[PDB]
Amino acid sequence: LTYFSARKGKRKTVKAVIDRFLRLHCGLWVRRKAGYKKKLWKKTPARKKRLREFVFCNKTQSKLLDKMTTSFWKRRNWYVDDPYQKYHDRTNLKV
Amino acid sequence: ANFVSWKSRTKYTITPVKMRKSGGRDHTGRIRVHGIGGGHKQRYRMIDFLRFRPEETKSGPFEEKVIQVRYDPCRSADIALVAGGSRKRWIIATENMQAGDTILNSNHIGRMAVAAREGDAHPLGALPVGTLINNVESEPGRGAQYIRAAGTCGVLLRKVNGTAIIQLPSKRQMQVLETCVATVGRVSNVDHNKRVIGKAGRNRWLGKRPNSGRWHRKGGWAGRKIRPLPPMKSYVKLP
Amino acid sequence: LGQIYANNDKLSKRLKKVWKPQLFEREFYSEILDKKFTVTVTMRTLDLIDEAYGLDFYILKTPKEDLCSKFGMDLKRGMLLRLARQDPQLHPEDPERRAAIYDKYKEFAIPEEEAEWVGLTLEEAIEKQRLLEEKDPVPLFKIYVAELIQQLQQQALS
Amino acid sequence: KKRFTPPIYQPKFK
RNA sequence: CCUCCGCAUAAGCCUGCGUCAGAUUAAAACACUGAACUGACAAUUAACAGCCCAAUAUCUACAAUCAACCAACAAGUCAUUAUUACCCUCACUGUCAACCCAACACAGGCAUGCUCAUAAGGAAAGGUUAAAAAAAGUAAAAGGAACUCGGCAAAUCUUACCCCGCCUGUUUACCAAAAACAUCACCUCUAGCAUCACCAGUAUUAGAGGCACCGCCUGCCCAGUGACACAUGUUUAACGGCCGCGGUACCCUAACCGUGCAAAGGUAGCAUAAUCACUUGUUCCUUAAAUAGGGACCUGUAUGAAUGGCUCCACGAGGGUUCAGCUGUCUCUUACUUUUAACCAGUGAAAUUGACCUGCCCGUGAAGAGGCGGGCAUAACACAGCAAGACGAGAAGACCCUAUGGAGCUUUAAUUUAUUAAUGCAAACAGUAUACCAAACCUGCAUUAAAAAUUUCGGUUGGGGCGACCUCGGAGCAGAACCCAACCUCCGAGCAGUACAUGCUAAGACUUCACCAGUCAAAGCGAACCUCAAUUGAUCCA
RNA sequence: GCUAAACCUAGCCCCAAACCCACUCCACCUUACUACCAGACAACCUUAGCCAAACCAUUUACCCAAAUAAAGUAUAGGCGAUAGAAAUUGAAACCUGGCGCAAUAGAUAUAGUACCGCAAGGGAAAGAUGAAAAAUUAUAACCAAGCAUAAUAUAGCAAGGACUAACCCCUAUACCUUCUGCAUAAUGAAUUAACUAGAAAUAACUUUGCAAGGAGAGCCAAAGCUAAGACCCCCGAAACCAGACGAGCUACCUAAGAACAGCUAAAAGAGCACACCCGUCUAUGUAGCAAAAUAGUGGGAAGAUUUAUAGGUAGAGGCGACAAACCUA
Ligand SMILES: [Mg+2]
Ligand SMILES: [Mg+2]
Ligand SMILES: [Mg+2]
Ligand SMILES: [Mg+2]
Ligand SMILES: [Mg+2]
Ligand SMILES: [Mg+2]
Ligand SMILES: [Mg+2]
Ligand SMILES: [Mg+2]
Ligand SMILES: [Mg+2]
Ligand SMILES: [Mg+2]
Ligand SMILES: [Mg+2]
Ligand SMILES: [Mg+2]
Ligand SMILES: [Mg+2]
Ligand SMILES: [Mg+2]
Ligand SMILES: [Mg+2]
Ligand SMILES: [Mg+2]
Ligand SMILES: [Mg+2]
Ligand SMILES: [Mg+2]
Ligand SMILES: [Mg+2]
Ligand SMILES: [Mg+2]
Ligand SMILES: [Mg+2]
Ligand SMILES: [Mg+2]
Ligand SMILES: [Mg+2]
Ligand SMILES: [Mg+2]
Ligand SMILES: [Mg+2]
Ligand SMILES: [Mg+2]
Ligand SMILES: [Mg+2]
Ligand SMILES: [Mg+2]
Ligand SMILES: [Mg+2]
Ligand SMILES: [Mg+2]
Ligand SMILES: [Mg+2]
Ligand SMILES: [Mg+2]
Ligand SMILES: [Mg+2]
Ligand SMILES: [Mg+2]
Ligand SMILES: [Mg+2]
Ligand SMILES: [Mg+2]
Ligand SMILES: [Mg+2]
Ligand SMILES: [Mg+2]
Ligand SMILES: [Mg+2]
Ligand SMILES: [Mg+2]
Ligand SMILES: [Mg+2]
Ligand SMILES: [Mg+2]
Ligand SMILES: [Mg+2]
Ligand SMILES: [Mg+2]
Ligand SMILES: [Mg+2]
Ligand SMILES: [Mg+2]
Ligand SMILES: [Mg+2]
Ligand SMILES: [Mg+2]
Ligand SMILES: [Mg+2]
Ligand SMILES: [Mg+2]
Ligand SMILES: [Mg+2]
Ligand SMILES: [Mg+2]
Ligand SMILES: [Mg+2]
Repeated sequence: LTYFSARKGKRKTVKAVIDRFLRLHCGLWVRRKAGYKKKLWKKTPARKKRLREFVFCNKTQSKLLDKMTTSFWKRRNWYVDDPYQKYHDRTNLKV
Repeated sequence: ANFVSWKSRTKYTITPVKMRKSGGRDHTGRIRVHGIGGGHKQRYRMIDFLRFRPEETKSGPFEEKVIQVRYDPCRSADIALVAGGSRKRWIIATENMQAGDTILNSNHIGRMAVAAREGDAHPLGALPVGTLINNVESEPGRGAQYIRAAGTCGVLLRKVNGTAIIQLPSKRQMQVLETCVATVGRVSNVDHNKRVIGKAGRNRWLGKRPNSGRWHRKGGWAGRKIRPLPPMKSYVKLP
Repeated sequence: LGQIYANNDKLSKRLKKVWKPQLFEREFYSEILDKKFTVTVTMRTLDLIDEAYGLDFYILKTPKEDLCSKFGMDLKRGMLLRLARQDPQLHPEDPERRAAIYDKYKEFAIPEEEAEWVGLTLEEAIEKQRLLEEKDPVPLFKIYVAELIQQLQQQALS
Repeated sequence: KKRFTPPIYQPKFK
């Protein structure tokens, strides 16, 4: 994944991860379901409703994506009207 | 590669000239033609193919005297040494030319055709229609490039307002200017087809290498082809 | 000298391509040089000459980075030297025509000693400078006699 | 095929 | 005693057996002192051979072969003149050797002249003995190929037949010399022409190919592909191909018929062949005995005519059979000589080697034990033999498989035309009475073609290949939570039918052993008051 | 006690600073190292491929402005392996060193020499007294394998338990790797000396500092931030591409040469047969005389013959009477 670049000696990031996933500052990664816009004419409304969901990733997948991205994508952002602003923090979680 | 052609001498002469072989190689040293190389050594007799060429300070038609008829290793037909005025030259011997004969080289074209024995050169317009001819040119004064091989001959077919039509040994017809010189009769050394090589050694003496032993499968070209004769060749410029 | 894709799509083969200009042989006249030149030309420089209104104007206006020709730079140096010298260009008996051609190009004619080094490569410049400073050595006899006579004059005048 | 390995001469100074 | 040597020149090499000293040492395959050397000193003397020439024009048809008769073809190795310029002379270099190319003082390689056994030049035995095995010879009773795959080898001189290739010739330097390749002869295709090949040539020529002297012949076919004609054709001595069923008299086909198809349905000839198998086909000769050889038969169901067919002369280190001969090939081996050998003297390798104080039998065990179990055996130590074992040494098996490891070759594998050649359009030019013609070379684009280029050639598999399979569901195996393999046993699926709230949201759960996918569902907002088992396909991109 | 052993210093490495060199006479682009003669030709051009994408087919960092930061961000891309800016920021003139090597190390270097190759090209090894050698004296020994002093003793992985005694008694299937499993008769290893193989990030953990702030600008921060520690081997293909060097071997050719006794001569790509060319069969040899030889036996030997000299054609090629032949074993 180019741990060391030939120009700066820096770690690089896989841009497919950035194009496909969103990282909340707590450490959670959000993805879209596969096939959520393919052949909707053979799918039931419940299946399509569960396909339209934004879902969380595994612990293993989260660590893999953290390895595949650089620390720039893990900083705390303060956008103006972020629809995911309230999801960047964890509440009432115990160990 | 350092290749210099042996054809390097700017003055006509009668004495035979040493000719270097090639082996089917061009100036770069690579084989350009296959099956060529290593025969008997030969010398070159210089053949004057411009049959009508008057001497210095002389203008009109002239007569010549066949001194000898000799074998040429460089060509199929034999060559006649012929003297005239104060100069001698080699020309292509036609059939029934022997020592002691006289040959006419004429330029003036006549109102009525002339009677020509088998060794003279007249403009194709002055000749009768249907005569057997050889050593023909394309432009007037160009020099004989067409029929020159042993026993081969062509025929004058027609005469047109300023041109003449000639049939080649391959039966292709060509029109040339009326003032184009040609010699009457068939070329000598007939019965050249009936020569039997007898053995591969004689081919080697002739200077041709054996064919490759690789087996080539035949393509679509190999079958017999029946084509019509190609169109007329024309050497007459027209604005 | 570049490369292309087979059908202008990047997922096909890459082939090395060469694009060559269409060259033409044409004849030109120089009013400053009063000579007719045959040059291998192209449509672009024909258009440039048309825009500049004459071969002389085109050559004198275009810079070296645009003429792209040692022949053009030599022509430029020839015209510049002609203008700087104001020499008998056309011929005798036509002084007013010579002057008129000269005044057609007043916005030119850099000084004479500067117009020589126009359009000269480094090798030509070094060779010109080397032949400039040839100056075969002077015998020491002259130097010593001059020094001795100056010493004698100095000693005598005191 | 005809697999042959040429011999190797050691340096003459030894 | 040997001499198949030698002496010169060329080429190569470069002081490399001339003298003196050191020889205490050092290379001498040992030594004396000199070919496997150290230092110093000394020599190869030009007439031999190298090293040449003043221009400008011009001349140079008649081979050589005792060159004389004769006779040819493959047609050849040697010559001047005219005018101007020109009166100095013997420099320079090679000259040695026992010698060069082969890592060597190497049984190899090496041009020419001269005598072809010498007038040159050389020494097979360090000494001894007289074993085996081995090498090279000589002689051999009686027999005479009984040997053997085979008359290999040896000894004697040798008859006849067959297959293949006409012949002489060429080829895998280093395992194949042939039947293979070429080859005179025959035939097909292409080309109307000048300066760098072809060619200083011109259709009786040149080039690209097939086949293979000669003799008799080479049958039918253009449906398909290719090539040439653009008139829907021509072309097989181009790539190639030359039928099927049923009825057919006691045996067999069968002339004949009905039919279908095709371009034609294999003609002549030859024939169990160098010709799939059956096959040691059948039959006669040959032998005592014949899967061998020769001569005849054609279901040769896969013979066959320039993929050339069939005879034949001569030829062949080709492959077979044979008469006679004579031979230690053999019954059946023996004797001697030389080399080797063994001992003495001198000099002195290499592969190999975990360490070894290194036995036999039976059993065991990663399945074939010197080393383990049970027995037996057993003082130590040289020398000569032998080859049963040490799964003996050598070469990281070449056979087989595997590798998203290579490469050569062929295509009708995928991708492309950068390149060459054609076309068409554009650019460049010029007259021309509202129309037309557009020379050539460049350049850009497009198409066609030749030549190519790059890359790859899935997996499972009671080895691989071939066959079969690859996704999803139901049943058994797998009997009572779940799960559970098989190139195991059996069924199926790749849809269909009906509403169009088959709307929207949202607790809590299941889950094909991961993930991705997949499944169920309360409450709520709206609105009336879902069947089925599988029925399926991610991302990118469009 | 022989062979041996041991030794410091030639030099070298990495930095810094500074821009660095070259005619005594003679010769040297022809066959370089050549004193002295009439066609004057001439260079300027997009690398490719290995490799990665776990195949491969578009694609795959490597280019010559001090740093740092923006930032591995915008962007590019079989949107995938990977590739990747800029605006902007700001970058204190002088000081002659070494937690480098010390003869298998450090330069290949005592030297690009010897040696190998036709050529391009490849490429070594090694030395050690002392103030004085115009001190050759007696000391200085001690130490690897290999041997000698000094061969051997029934029986057995070589030892261990022992024992008064070396052996005899009893127990015991070398090591490494590879495997389901090896004493295995599976690999590797004669032996000694020297050399010879784990390189780093994200995020965590521990230990400090400061603390809603930390940090010596940039960055992070709902206890964080800063600093440190700790951490990812060695040898090996068959290949591919670019540029040079090769036809003194061999294949074919060009120029100009040479050789072929004797007999039968039919006239002759005729016959026997020398020299000469080739290599049929046998035996020997097989680390050989020889990286293809020897002896005998053979094919040809006036021709499509053999052969000396010089020259030509070269690798995406040449040449080939096609053997996938040959182009320096
Ligand atoms: Mg032919
Ligand atoms: Mg052929
Ligand atoms: Mg001498
Ligand atoms: Mg040798
Ligand atoms: Mg003598
Ligand atoms: Mg002797
Ligand atoms: Mg003896
Ligand atoms: Mg002896
Ligand atoms: Mg006997
Ligand atoms: Mg028998
Ligand atoms: Mg028997
Ligand atoms: Mg024999
Ligand atoms: Mg033959
Ligand atoms: Mg040959
Ligand atoms: Mg061979
Ligand atoms: Mg040969
Ligand atoms: Mg052989
Ligand atoms: Mg043949
Ligand atoms: Mg036929
Ligand atoms: Mg058969
Ligand atoms: Mg028999
Ligand atoms: Mg023969
Ligand atoms: Mg001895
Ligand atoms: Mg056993
Ligand atoms: Mg023994
Ligand atoms: Mg053992
Ligand atoms: Mg073995
Ligand atoms: Mg192996
Ligand atoms: Mg694989
Ligand atoms: Mg497989
Ligand atoms: Mg199987
Ligand atoms: Mg699950
Ligand atoms: Mg509800
Ligand atoms: Mg790859
Ligand atoms: Mg890999
Ligand atoms: Mg592969
Ligand atoms: Mg910047
Ligand atoms: Mg060193
Ligand atoms: Mg070194
Ligand atoms: Mg010791
Ligand atoms: Mg015991
Ligand atoms: Mg196993
Ligand atoms: Mg065991
Ligand atoms: Mg083992
Ligand atoms: Mg193994
Ligand atoms: Mg071993
Ligand atoms: Mg590869
Ligand atoms: Mg290749
Ligand atoms: Mg040569
Ligand atoms: Mg003969
Ligand atoms: Mg003979
Ligand atoms: Mg073949
Ligand atoms: Mg083959």
